[PDB]
Amino acid sequence: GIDAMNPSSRDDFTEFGKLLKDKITQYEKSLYYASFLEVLVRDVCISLEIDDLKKITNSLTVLCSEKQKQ
Amino acid sequence: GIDAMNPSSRDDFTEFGKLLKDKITQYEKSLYYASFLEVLVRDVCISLEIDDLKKITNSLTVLCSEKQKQEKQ
Repeated sequence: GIDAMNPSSRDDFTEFGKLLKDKITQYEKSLYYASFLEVLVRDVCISLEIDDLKKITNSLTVLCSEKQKQ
Repeated sequence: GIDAMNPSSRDDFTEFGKLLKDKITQYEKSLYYASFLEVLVRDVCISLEIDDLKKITNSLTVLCSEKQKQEKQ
């Protein structure tokens, strides 16, 4: 699925993200998962506009708040 | 070979990360890319505990501020 996929439409990206989610999150309990993600997340976000970058950080901060609430 | 990769070792995860980065960043200019990443980043981080989540958030907040600095300059 992932290697061959070539997304351009909105629905393609939704699918691309779902496959990527499914693949990556298999490894969520690996001792290396968090250090892996730290590298990957920054890497895939480096080209983003400051505004787009800020949306992602705010969402993770919301996520972090929900976790502190839980 | 992202789909077939089955990482275990730290180096496995380094290689897995590189493949993932190379594939995903091909689509950087898509008008859907930011939206796609907002969903993917949340999806991959949702199970993390707080301190893991904090390290990712800080790397992005530092990145943001460093992008601001360079534009300003």
